[PDB]
Amino acid sequence: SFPVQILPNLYLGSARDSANLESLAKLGIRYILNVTPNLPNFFEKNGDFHYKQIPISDHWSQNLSRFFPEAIEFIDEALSQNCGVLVHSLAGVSRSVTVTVAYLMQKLHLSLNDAYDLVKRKKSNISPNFNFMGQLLDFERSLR
Repeated sequence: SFPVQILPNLYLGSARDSANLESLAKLGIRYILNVTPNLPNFFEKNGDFHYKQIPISDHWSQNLSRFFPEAIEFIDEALSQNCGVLVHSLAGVSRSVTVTVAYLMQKLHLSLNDAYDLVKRKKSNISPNFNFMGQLLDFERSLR
């Protein structure tokens, strides 16, 4: 129905949200971060949209932190251009959330928990994944 907004211009959603051209127009979203190895980038042929896809999966949760830097860079481009960006996965209750938490951690200088609290308050359906949590803690460490 609608992706939830986390920070101004930063939206968190599902694969359903990624295919709703009407919903993306309403929210001013022109950037889409597809955090799955296989979901479609519906409006790829549309020069107005900017796509970025990262093959994140629980099958290989150990590679995650490695993708945080390019994800954060993409989200920053959207926000710097003062454009909305949608971060999504399939159900959108784990992979998209993890990447979004990582972004918050870096930009707002927040610990994993504080960053997580911001998302929890906006989204009530988050599924735990300790491998992902461990990856976030490693990232928390790299930030210091």
